[PDB]
Amino acid sequence: SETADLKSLAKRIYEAYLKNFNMNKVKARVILSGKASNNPPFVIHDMETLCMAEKTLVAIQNKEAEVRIFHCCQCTSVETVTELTEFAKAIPGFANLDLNDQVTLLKYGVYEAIFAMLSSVMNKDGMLVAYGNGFITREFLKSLRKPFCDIMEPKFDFAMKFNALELDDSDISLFVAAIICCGDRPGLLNVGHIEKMQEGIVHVLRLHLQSNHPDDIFLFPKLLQKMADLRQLVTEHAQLVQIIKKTESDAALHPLLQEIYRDM
Amino acid sequence: SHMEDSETADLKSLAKRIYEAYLKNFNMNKVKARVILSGKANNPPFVIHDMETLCMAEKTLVVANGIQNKEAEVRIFHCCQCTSVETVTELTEFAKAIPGFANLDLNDQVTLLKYGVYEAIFAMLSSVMNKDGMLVAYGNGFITREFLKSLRKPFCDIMEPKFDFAMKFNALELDDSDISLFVAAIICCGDRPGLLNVGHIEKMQEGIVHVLRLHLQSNHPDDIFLFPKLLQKMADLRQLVTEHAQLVQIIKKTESDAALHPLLQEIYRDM
Ligand SMILES: Cc1ccc(OC(=O)N(CC(=O)O)Cc2cccc(OCc3nc(-c4ccc(Cl)cc4)oc3C)c2)cc1
Ligand SMILES: Cc1ccc(OC(=O)N(CC(=O)O)Cc2cccc(OCc3nc(-c4ccc(Cl)cc4)oc3C)c2)cc1
Repeated sequence: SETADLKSLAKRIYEAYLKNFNMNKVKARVILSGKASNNPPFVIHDMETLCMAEKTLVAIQNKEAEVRIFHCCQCTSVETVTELTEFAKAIPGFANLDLNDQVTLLKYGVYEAIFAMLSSVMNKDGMLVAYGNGFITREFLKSLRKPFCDIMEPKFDFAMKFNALELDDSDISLFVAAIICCGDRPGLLNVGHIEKMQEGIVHVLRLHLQSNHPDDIFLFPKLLQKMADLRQLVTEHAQLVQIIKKTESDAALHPLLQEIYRDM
Repeated sequence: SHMEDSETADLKSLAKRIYEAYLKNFNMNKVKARVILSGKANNPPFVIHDMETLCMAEKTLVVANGIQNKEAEVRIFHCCQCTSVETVTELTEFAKAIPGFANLDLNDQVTLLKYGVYEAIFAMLSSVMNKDGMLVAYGNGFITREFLKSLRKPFCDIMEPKFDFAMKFNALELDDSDISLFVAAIICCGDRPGLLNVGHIEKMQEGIVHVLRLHLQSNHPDDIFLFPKLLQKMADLRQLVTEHAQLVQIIKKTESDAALHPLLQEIYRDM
């Protein structure tokens, strides 16, 4: 056989994902379903609960509510960018790429990966925040003033469709690997090397989905559509963040994130 | 002499709480407005100075698809009502945060805001005005004084008196900590008609005016006559609002396609 070398590569990527991401789907669903070791998450559903959560659950406070949330979200994405970087290094072959291509892959890959994985902590009612110890409601976010109320809703729309696919962490680990090792990105020096790397990852992904989800043999095609959906979601997100930058006085953007967004 | 006693600590505490309520409840304040107006903000506000720039700004800064085919004068009137309705909501929340206000009879709270909101609106509107124009659309737009004057009657006559007031008001060089107190004093006014317990409001007023006087002396120790100058401004604001109500009534009775927001009609009712 020649399928053992791929089933091996699958486990290895899955192990790198388990090692590198504090939050994952199994952990999130244990919390969301109420099967946690201790207490249910603190629900942030209004201005009073937000203030409570700010003092109690996370380590600025002077600003408008919308800006304070915005800053909190940037703290989370900066954390996830770091985790993704480490995960990428642990993907067999990624470290052998041209140094600049490695940077370009992560620059253009991270937000697609972020929103794919964020789905794991989202349900129709809201999402986990503060290391799984908080839950901010979807309707609270929608009750904020424009343009802040428009930011997360499209992510909820994506997540609900993404979550309908009922992927587990073994599936998501490979999907995220496929997102990062993508030959389509602009400014790539060695596209050939990346295309071949991608070919390997997408092959293990298809095979893994076929073994793990025999009840839907067309899950792989469905995931490829979600991949296209993610690019558009990220394009839109970049636009929205730039509107906040061009119209909002007290809303600052973390310098690492400024750099990621730069020259998209 | 002597260390500060608990009485002045209490007055200082009240001034601080009111100032805090003001920063919390008004997105646009004087410091922020002056940063934009002095060009130290970065995206320059869109300048509205003619019919073409008005059309462009309606496409980018507002989304009223119901006003698209109306006369420019009327479209602007509609946009101004959107802003005023927003400020009336902000003022209500600000008022509920003024210590003592929540303890007033409930009907008196609504009466104070009814007769107090437009004086407060035009006082605060001075913060977003200079001699050439005013910030609109949350600081993202700037409509020129000249353009407003170029509109047909009665529409050209509405904003100009406000610009005239603002120029005089702004020459006082008040900051937000002064203005928050001024607005608190406008709202908590015993001389409004139809109050159920005037005595209660007079006691509240007296307290706020005292804090205002002392804050002004501490914040502007160079200008001891600032407090009486502000009392004069309070009278000028009352007259400005009477004039505005009248001008709006002219539009109401004479204009074919100029409608009034239902909340605004209620405010203007029996003034
Ligand atoms: C209002 C608003 C503004 C911007 C938003 O989006 C972002 O800035 N980013 C970030 C980026 O673009 O890089 C996208 C993003 C990435 C990863 C996670 C994320 O959401 C995490 C989150 N965390 C909180 C939160 C945490 C603690 C408290 Cl006390 C309250 C809320 O709320 C939310 C939605 C958002 C979201 C909401
Ligand atoms: C022509 C005209 C008619 C009536 C006006 O006055 C009012 O309707 N009101 C309201 C009331 O009496 O309740 C007074 C008022 C209160 C608060 C703010 C305010 O002006 C804000 C403003 N906003 C615009 C504007 C915004 C976006 C675009 Cl695209 C174009 C213009 O222009 C202006 C002067 C006016 C002003 C101009």
